[PDB]
Amino acid sequence: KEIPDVLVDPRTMKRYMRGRFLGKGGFAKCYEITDMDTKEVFAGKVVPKSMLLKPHQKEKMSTEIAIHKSLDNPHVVGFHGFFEDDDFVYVVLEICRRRSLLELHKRRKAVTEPEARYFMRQTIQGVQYLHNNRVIHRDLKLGNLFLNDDMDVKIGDFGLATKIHSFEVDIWSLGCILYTLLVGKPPFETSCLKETYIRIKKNEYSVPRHINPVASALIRRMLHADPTLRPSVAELLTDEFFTSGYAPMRLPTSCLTVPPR
Ligand SMILES: Cc1nn(-c2cc(Cl)cc(-c3ccccc3C(N)=O)c2)c2cc(N[C@@H](C)c3ccccc3)ncc12
Repeated sequence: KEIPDVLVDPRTMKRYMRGRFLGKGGFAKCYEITDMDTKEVFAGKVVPKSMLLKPHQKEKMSTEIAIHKSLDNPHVVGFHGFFEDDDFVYVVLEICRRRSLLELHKRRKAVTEPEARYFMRQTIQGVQYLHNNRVIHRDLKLGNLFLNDDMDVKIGDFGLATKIHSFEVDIWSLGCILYTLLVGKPPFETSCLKETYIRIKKNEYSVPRHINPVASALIRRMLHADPTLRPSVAELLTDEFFTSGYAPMRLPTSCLTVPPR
């Protein structure tokens, strides 16, 4: 079943030209779509109705949309309206051309300390907006932290997001991200999936002695066994880690392959 070259919706009555392929997410396929009247570029999520044959699966997508649609923040991926034809459900989203923070990680390994400050700050500022509007992401990872042409972090993928465990699970996820950025490897990384959960439950990680004592102190608190003893989003911004060392306000595109100079 072919995805149409031109994507039109009954509501806005706008035409979207399906351009270059971008990737796939389980059952969804992403394409770079262009508004045929305004020439504005968007990331279009295309999901076939055969993937949502069961009404239960149709719930999770409508819940994700309801949460994402209400969101408006310079650090959250912009929602720009969803629609459907009989074959596919289309979600028009903000385009992030420099991929996610995952592709940067795999290419870079351990990033420099000032970079981590920039990336965490912008991510945490986005997480703050979510938590203020009573939204828990619940699945924060490097792949969800998208990057545009200005290297700005934009949080996306709200497939497990909820609106009101609570807020402190997002703090935990951010602790893993800060670890991975600074160390170069995930804190609970193992080839076996079953092992990873035992690693998480027993809280089995060890920050290598090479990491900044101030940075390791923040990571430990973010990954603390007691969820109530984890720092709040507001407390994260003001931590020594951000205030002590150099923190750039802009990063070059070179950071995708090489350390800044
Ligand atoms: C919003 C939104 N969602 N996606 C999106 C949508 C689906 Cl269905 C799949 C994937 C995806 C494909 C392969 C690996 C990983 C992923 C993933 N991050 O889940 C990504 C976007 C993609 C882009 N830019 C392109 C250049 C890009 C391609 C690959 C990775 C990152 C960015 N910009 C905004 C969005």
